Amino acid sequence: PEEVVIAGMSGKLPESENLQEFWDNLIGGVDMVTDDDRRWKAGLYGLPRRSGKLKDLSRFDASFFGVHPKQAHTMDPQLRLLLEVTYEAIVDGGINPDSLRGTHTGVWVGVSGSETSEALSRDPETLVGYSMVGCQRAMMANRLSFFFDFRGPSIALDTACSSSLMALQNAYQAIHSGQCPAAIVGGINVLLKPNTSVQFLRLGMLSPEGTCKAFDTAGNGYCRSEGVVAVLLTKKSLARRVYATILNAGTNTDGFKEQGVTFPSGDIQEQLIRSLYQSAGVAPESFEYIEAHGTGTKVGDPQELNGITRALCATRQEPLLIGSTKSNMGHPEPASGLAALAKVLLSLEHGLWAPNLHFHSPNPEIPALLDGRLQVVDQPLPVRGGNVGINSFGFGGSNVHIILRPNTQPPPAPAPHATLPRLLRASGRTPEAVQKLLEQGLRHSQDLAFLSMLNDIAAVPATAMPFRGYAVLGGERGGPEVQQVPAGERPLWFICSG
Amino acid sequence: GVHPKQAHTMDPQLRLLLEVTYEAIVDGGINPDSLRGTHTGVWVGVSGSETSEALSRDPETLVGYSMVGCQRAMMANRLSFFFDFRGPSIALDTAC
Amino acid sequence: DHSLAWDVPAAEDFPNAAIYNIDTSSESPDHYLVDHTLDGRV
Repeated sequence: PEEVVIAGMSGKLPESENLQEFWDNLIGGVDMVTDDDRRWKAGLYGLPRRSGKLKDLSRFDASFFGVHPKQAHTMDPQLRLLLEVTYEAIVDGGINPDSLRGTHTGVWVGVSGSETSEALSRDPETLVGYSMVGCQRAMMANRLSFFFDFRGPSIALDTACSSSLMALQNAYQAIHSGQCPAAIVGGINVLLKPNTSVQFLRLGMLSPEGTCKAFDTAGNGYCRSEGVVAVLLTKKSLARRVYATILNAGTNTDGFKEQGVTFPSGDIQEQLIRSLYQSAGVAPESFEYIEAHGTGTKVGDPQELNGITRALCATRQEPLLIGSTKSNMGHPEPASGLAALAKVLLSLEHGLWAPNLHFHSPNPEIPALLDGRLQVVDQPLPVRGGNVGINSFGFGGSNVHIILRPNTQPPPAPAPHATLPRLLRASGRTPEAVQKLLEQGLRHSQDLAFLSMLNDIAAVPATAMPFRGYAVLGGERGGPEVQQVPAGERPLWFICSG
Repeated sequence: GVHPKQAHTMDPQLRLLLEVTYEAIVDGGINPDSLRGTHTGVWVGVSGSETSEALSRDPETLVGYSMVGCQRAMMANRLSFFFDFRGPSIALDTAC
Repeated sequence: DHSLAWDVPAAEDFPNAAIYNIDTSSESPDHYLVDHTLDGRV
């Protein structure tokens, strides 16, 4: 087998345009569930007034991704934001997207909604054929493969709310068996039709207060939220930046249950955890943090926590930290796993665990919380070091679990060439992007790896990115220069002086 | 074991797929019970959720059972639940 | 480059005269209508 590493990362989550804003909201305790009526009138059909909603769903750089104005107008917002997030994620790891073109990279996308196709195709008299191409759920990954020229599998999975982690597990399986040299895993969920919220309310899952209060005595339901997240996986030989290493990922279904289809069975989850960490050869003590599903339900939370306690906390003498990203941004059904993965990776990178909100008293049914075996992160904590676990469970009955080993690479010791001035080159759609890259590179003049990774992603033909600019670092006469690169190839002539 | 109210709000695809799956398991000479509790998996390829769109068109009278019986993911989770399959249960979406 | 604005479905794009079929077949509930025969026609 070959190592699998999470290289890139990017997404657009509630009240967070990018991952940096998402982390700033997470650490600062900002509540990303809002009471404004953007998608639909607040309080409609008795629905909760709160939901995690993205900032904007109507922005798309169509010219770059080769979508004509008519096609873009008839494309699902999920797909547009997912294309943008995928390009962001591939370049985050320092991998130039054109370097993967024609390879066997695969696209696994976890989605559970196709509301745009239903909205566009309502009028038979005046509908457009290309609406299906941009809205068909199978196209949520086929379009990514088409643009990025990936020859690997291109699938879309539902998995009933555990879809993002299911796609992550499938990509891990593909890369592990050497079938795919890389993989793009993404999950997208956007709330457009109030009828789905009404259905979820009828089933008895949503919370009247619109808050996903997990690990708490007053757990009623979760708050539906939007979100688009894409993650890049690669074999270790290809990854430039390594956020972590996937030690083992698995799956299993609860099967028959006397309670019904929508009642979790903690024994199956415990079996999944134990089997995964026994096959991966990782002792339970090594675990430091567990990313519980944390949907804030009255029955699911006790079952999940008791299963976790039996699986991991059976013998360990140190308390196991627990937390849920859904106390901050709500619960995106298809993309729940990717949000948790983003939170965990960002917390590892910044060295602190993002605190969990809406935790005042522990639910009496969970004995671990009342005791000290399990400790909920109610305020920022430093990272001691250890394996991290993320598990996502769907109301259909599916389960997923991933064991992550954090990447701990100490900064390199000073070298003689460190003080030498370096060159930084940037490319962007508009001068704003080039200026942003140059300024950020200036603020980190001493980070050789960051500068090299930025340079690797600056070699794009002027047709795609018609602006450019350099900035020499470490020089007294240092100032960025930018200008618009003309189209058309130019011969490179040499002259030797006398 | 589907109650009549749940049966009506159930996607016809799932209704026929349950019977077809049982007929396929027995077709091989195997008793569908010997697979109960095993790590057998289910992979279903579907590309249409028309029934869900029809059952969720009147918020005043729509019922929440349609979510369980008409969701795309349930086209496999229902089979896993009835036959007690502990293996992977996904619902692929690639067209054709 | 996010200068433009693209269509995103609104809340009104989704659902929020009466046709009656008179089937006189045996199983149908309107079977009694076959007893209203005038001039030898139903």
